[PDB]
Amino acid sequence: LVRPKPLLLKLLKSVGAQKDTYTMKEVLFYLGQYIMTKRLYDEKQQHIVYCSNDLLGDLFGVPSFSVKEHRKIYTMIYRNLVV
Amino acid sequence: SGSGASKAPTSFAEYWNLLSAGGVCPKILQRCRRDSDCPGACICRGNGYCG
Repeated sequence: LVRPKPLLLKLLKSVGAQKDTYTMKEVLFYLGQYIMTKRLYDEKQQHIVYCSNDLLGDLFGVPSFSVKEHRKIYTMIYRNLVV
Repeated sequence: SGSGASKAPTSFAEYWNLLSAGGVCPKILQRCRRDSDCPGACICRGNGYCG
């Protein structure tokens, strides 16, 4: 299991996930499903994600990120969770 | 399991899979219809089977 952050809990709860603990797949599932259904991806650049002004930006500390940076995505996630 | 266009992702769905979000899976030969129907962290591929 993993331990999410209390900021992220507010986003998760908006996707139905009101629990304080979830699985590794679930954390990224609720996140992915949210952006996918929100339309927060560029049509021309579906590999770029806007975190600026969303709850993801608040916790990442960056205005935008690239999905291409898998090694960065994992470090951002592991800084949110407890190993 | 997390299986997309690992040769050239041109879509959000494709690049989402490449992240392997979940980790490794035992690659079950169970027939699914979605990633939620498959346990652990496995995703349903375009054949309806986990990978």
